[PDB]
Amino acid sequence: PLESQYQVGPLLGSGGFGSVYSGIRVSDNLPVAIKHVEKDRISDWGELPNGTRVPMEVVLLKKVSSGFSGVIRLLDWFERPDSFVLILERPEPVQDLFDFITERGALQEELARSFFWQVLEAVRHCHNCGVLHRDIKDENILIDLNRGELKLIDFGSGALLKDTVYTDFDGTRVYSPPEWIRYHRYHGRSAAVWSLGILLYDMVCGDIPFEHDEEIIRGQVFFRQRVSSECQHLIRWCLALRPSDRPTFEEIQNHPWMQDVLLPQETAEIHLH
Ligand SMILES: c1cncc(-c2nc3ccccc3[nH]2)c1
Repeated sequence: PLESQYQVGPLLGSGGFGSVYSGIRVSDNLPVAIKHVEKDRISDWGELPNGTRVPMEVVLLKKVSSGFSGVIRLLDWFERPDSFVLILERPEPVQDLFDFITERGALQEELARSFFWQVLEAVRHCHNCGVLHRDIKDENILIDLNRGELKLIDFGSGALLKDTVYTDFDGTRVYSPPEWIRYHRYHGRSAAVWSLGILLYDMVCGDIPFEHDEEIIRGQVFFRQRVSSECQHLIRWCLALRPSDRPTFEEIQNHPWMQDVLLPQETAEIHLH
């Protein structure tokens, strides 16, 4: 069983998402993360291609868990009487982007460009797989420090991607768009672009741009750090008040600020090693 298959290490974190432990798969010593989610705390349920009742998080992880290393892979899952247990891949050494920015401050634009580009490729992979993450933020991005590769984590607030309006949201409010704050309605892709604008500002400024609902609604972007005109333009574009005024993923990646991105290995060599 699960208890014999894995060696439980220390607690990595806990919160709204449940409890995550560091672990090692006993068969090949593979580093893993073991996430426990209480059944009474799971509101969104779904079903696998076969039809088993599992948390939506398990459905979304299976839809995205393949070759591409930009999303944390689900290796296995187990059902207990009062909880679900998820076995996830674990990079080592690792640091989440929130801890990284907290320690190092505002990122050099070359580093933010490499990181932001990788988040964009990871989000495009999710959307291509029919998955909307809904909680893109620094805390949900892991940095594989040796490879300079970023990985999206925590699909616990996610949903299947659709072209119609969403009227439910349980992600992070300070990353949520003005249409959600004002109308409790949003479309998946343009809400994801707004959160990406919040994240890019966070990378280049060292903190998020808005704290209160009133600021999100006003959408006036003030730069507290020295940021290039091209980067400021891209941020202000992702943070357009009208969802239809926001760039598509293609327009973000074709933006002049996004040109000449470093490869992840070059990024680790210059900025992380
Ligand atoms: C919050 C919510 N859901 C999952 C996590 C999570 N997954 C991980 C995978 C590897 C290492 C650390 C990890 N932390 C954190």
